[PDB]
Amino acid sequence: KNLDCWVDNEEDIDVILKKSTILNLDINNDIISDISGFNSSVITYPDAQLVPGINGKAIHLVNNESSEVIVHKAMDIEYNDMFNNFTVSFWLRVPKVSASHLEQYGTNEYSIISSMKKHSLSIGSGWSVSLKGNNLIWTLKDSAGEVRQITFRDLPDKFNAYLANKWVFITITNDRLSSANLYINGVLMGSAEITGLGAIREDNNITLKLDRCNNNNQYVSIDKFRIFCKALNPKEIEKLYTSYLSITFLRDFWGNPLRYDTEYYLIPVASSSKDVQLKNITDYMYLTNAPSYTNGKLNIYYRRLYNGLKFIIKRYTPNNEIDSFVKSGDFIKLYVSYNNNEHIVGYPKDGNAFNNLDRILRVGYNAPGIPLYKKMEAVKLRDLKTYSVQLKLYDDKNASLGLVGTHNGQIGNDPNRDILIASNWYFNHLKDKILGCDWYFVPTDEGWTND
Ligand SMILES: CC(=O)N[C@H]1[C@H](O[C@@H]2[C@H](O[C@@]3(C(=O)O)C[C@H](O)[C@@H](NC(C)=O)[C@H]([C@H](O)[C@@H](CO)O[C@]4(C(=O)O)C[C@H](O)[C@@H](NC(C)=O)[C@H]([C@H](O)[C@H](O)CO)O4)O3)[C@@H](O)[C@H](O[C@H]3[C@H](O)[C@@H](O)[C@H](OCC[Si](C)(C)C)O[C@@H]3CO)O[C@@H]2CO)O[C@H](CO)[C@H](O)[C@@H]1O[C@@H]1O[C@H](CO)[C@H](O)[C@H](O[C@]2(C(=O)O)C[C@H](O)[C@@H](NC(C)=O)[C@H]([C@H](O)[C@H](O)CO)O2)[C@H]1O
Repeated sequence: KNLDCWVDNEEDIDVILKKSTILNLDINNDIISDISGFNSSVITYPDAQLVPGINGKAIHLVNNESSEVIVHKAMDIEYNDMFNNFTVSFWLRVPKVSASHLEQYGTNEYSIISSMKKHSLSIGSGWSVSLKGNNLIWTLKDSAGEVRQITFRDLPDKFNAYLANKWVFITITNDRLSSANLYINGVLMGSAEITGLGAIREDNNITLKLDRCNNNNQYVSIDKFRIFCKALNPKEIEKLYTSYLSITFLRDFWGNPLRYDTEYYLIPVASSSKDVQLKNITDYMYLTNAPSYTNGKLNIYYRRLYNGLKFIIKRYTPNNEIDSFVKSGDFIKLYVSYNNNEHIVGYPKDGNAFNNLDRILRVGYNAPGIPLYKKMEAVKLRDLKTYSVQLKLYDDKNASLGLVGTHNGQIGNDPNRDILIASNWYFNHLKDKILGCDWYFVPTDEGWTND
């Protein structure tokens, strides 16, 4: 018998998952508690705040001694990790670090989560999760003081990286016979042999807090903090990852829930370096290259954000008391905000259409008495793991005018352009890996500022 816990029946993955869970932090009605089944006190200090999460509110930590969350483990699950296998998982959101902060604070390692033995004059064995610039570190120290680490260096392209302001899922497995393995969003990101380490008792406390960080602006966000009593297999890591990916409220680009009456810049997943722009009022919209920021000495670059048109989302039919969140299947109206005026986005009756099937959207098209088709459904049709959205346009008899996307061509006498359209064409390509109808909604956020 080895180190993974209770073994009986070969059952569902979902069963194994629950039956090997030893701590599980959920947040409900603003209380942070453990729902694993065991009880473990969770003490929330005065300055540990709460923010929009992946499936409810999540824990937010700033850089002062008041911003902390501690779990005292129950006397049942208090040994476990001494010579045993274990797995740690959590969702994490770390803002994008400015080029000044990297110049200044890039070599500064500091803890965010840990459980390491509290001694009279020192600190002993256990584990820690920490960060250093744009690197994510996992650390193990045994009783003899021997150390093994996993250091993951994030991607230089910040529009696509894991440590640059979107929600990402972290999972870390430990097999005291082969290895420590780090995964991000279900994909093995690095590893380390831990054969030869001895005892790893752990402190009776698990501390969530910023420790030894020299930057008083740094902050992180953490959610569903969870511990298993075994080393999870790749299959199980995956079912755990998507179990959180409920479909009901849509998501903006950072992976927070989508909202009505708030400004968003659109970016097509298929060409993430173009922004959307406007020909003229009553006219159409087309794509253009976004300006970029690059800094080879710091090892960083990205397409810049916040240029283009600002879109706003309104309930097709007015609410009554209701939430501000947009669910999938929700029918909305889509406006463009330009020159202190809001113009509706839509398609008219016998308006221009590449090959009479791809209808070219117009912004604020007004006319005598000419039907302007604007009813849209905002849904998630594909690619669960990506914070993207699809828009379906209807006409006045509830027929499909199709999905919002783009098609290349050339109007009047402007130059060739990728122009915005609606067509039922996408409906036959839904299984492609990349597809021109997937869109990102991007709001201004304090965690991403352009250099
Ligand atoms: C314009 C177009 O290609 N597709 C629109 C579509 O068109 C047709 C038609 O093509 C059809 C078709 O899809 O409907 C039908 C046709 O019978 C077949 N041909 C054959 C024999 O298979 C083609 C075929 O499937 C294609 C794909 O188009 O074939 C090749 C090919 O020809 O061999 C494959 C080859 O690798 C390609 N090479 C390239 C360019 O890299 C070529 C190439 O794309 C074209 O050959 C050159 O443009 O395609 O599919 C038309 O061929 C046909 O054309 C008429 C012509 O218009 C007319 O003037 C002519 O008159 C006659 C001669 Si005369 C007057 C001198 C005597 O008659 C010909 C023949 O009839 O017209 C058809 C209907 O009018 O129609 C739909 C309708 O809704 C759309 O408009 C299609 O365009 C797509 O629109 C979308 C939304 O509007 C998107 O923008 C698509 O674009 C992306 C995307 O998914 O977003 C853009 C991405 O960057 C791109 N990434 C890549 C490269 O991977 C993707 C990618 O293409 C796909 O995602 C792969 O899945 O597309 C638009 O494509």
